Amino acid sequence: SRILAVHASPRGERSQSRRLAEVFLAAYREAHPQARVARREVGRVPLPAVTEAFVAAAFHPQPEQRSLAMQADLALSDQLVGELFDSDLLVISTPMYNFSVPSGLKAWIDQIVRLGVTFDFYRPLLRGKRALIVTSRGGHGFGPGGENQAMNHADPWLRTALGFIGIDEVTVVAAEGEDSCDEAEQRLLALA
Amino acid sequence: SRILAVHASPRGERSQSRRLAEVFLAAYREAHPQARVARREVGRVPLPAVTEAFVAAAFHPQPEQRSLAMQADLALSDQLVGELFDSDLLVISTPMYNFSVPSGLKAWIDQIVRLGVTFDFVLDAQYRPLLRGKRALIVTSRGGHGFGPGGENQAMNHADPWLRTALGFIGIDEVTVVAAEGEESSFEDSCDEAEQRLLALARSA
Ligand SMILES: Cc1cc2nc3c(=O)[nH]c(=O)nc-3n(C[C@H](O)[C@H](O)[C@H](O)COP(=O)(O)O)c2cc1C
Ligand SMILES: Cc1cc2nc3c(=O)[nH]c(=O)nc-3n(C[C@H](O)[C@H](O)[C@H](O)COP(=O)(O)O)c2cc1C
Ligand SMILES: COC1=C(OC)C(=O)C(CC=C(C)C)=C(C)C1=O
Repeated sequence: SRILAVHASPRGERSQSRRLAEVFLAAYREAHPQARVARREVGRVPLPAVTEAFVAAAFHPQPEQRSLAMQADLALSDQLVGELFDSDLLVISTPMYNFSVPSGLKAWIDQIVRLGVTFDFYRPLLRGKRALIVTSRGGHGFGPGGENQAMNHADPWLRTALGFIGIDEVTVVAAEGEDSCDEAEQRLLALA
Repeated sequence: SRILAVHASPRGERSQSRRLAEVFLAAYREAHPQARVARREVGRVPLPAVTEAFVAAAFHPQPEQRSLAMQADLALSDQLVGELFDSDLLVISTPMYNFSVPSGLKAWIDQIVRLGVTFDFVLDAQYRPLLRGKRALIVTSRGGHGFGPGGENQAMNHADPWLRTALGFIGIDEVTVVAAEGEESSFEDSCDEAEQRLLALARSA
């Protein structure tokens, strides 16, 4: 199983979402020694936002006739999509930032949801892929049945976006109160 | 009554959310010649993302003791927050990108939600908003249909509903949403309706 790990926290050593994700990846590597891991940093690296140029090229009515300039505008997107195609398991580590994800992760999603590549018209085009979302939160009760579940626009939105392109087998492991981390940690070891 | 307009679409003349928002601002201008209008571009301008240095600065236990480097890391945030404090009405124009907002608008939000400035907390964490007496108008454009209340795809909409939650957290709980749908394809009717709604809001604000 080939893995694509997308880290969304701008923090490095201090990132809990990053740490917990690495705990899973390490535990998984031991259980599957032949596994490959590709890491795509979107937290500590400023992934470019969608531009009007991107929109013109991505939604170009006839893709084959794109100019070299248009292809250049889509070069990063193609690289990012390719990493996704080449993977079997998608691991996303992300904090909750203002009831959603950090802007860098939104930028990544906006690059890999591509007409005619990951979706068409609406139907998904990705198949046989699973996702694991490892998230960290300062507050409490954003999970299923929580007092503040309706305010959660982070992982539940990722489900929607990922589901739209065909990734419908998604698991979310969440730590709150920043004991919950230990539960998350142990949970992740079992999954690996 | 002072207005802050935040445009989130990367498109210019062809941005429908920008166009509709400008219809409101112009109509408002006609009814209030003395009113001040400030524009903050987050769509055609790449707003910096929250970094680790920003987190270290914004959550510093003794904010008075921040080094000049730390203050530099917060200089943009301080400017963005200030524009908001100076405003009575906030106008956000935004597309729906992949069931949420463009990353640039998310970045703007992440800059203006600030500990001890736009929100605070005490330990008993019990959060408190610090903005008062302000209102917001969200003008949005969508390619598909049914993302509004009662719509078939309502549960998929993580854009304007999410903006409501984030804005409410810092104290802006009076929020109006004007949406146009079917841009991908009727749309002329949706736009005309949104226009009439905005012209009415402008005349009465
Ligand atoms: C800019 C910013 C926004 C945040 N917004 C929320 C939030 O909306 N809800 C919440 O529960 N925690 C919020 N937090 C707290 C973080 O989610 C929490 O500290 C988390 O552990 C960070 O994960 P990390 O260690 O991987 O960086 C926020 C933190 C920052 C820096
Ligand atoms: C990257 C991208 C993602 C989009 N995602 C959605 C979507 O999830 N749902 C939808 O109804 N329309 C979606 N659209 C269509 C836009 O919402 C629509 O074209 C809108 O009018 C753009 O706003 P603007 O005219 O202000 O630029 C998307 C468009 C782009 C370019
Ligand atoms: C920095 O910004 C924010 C936090 O920082 C720690 C939070 O914990 C939270 C969590 C709030 C709840 C209701 C527990 C929010 C919402 C937030 O915006």
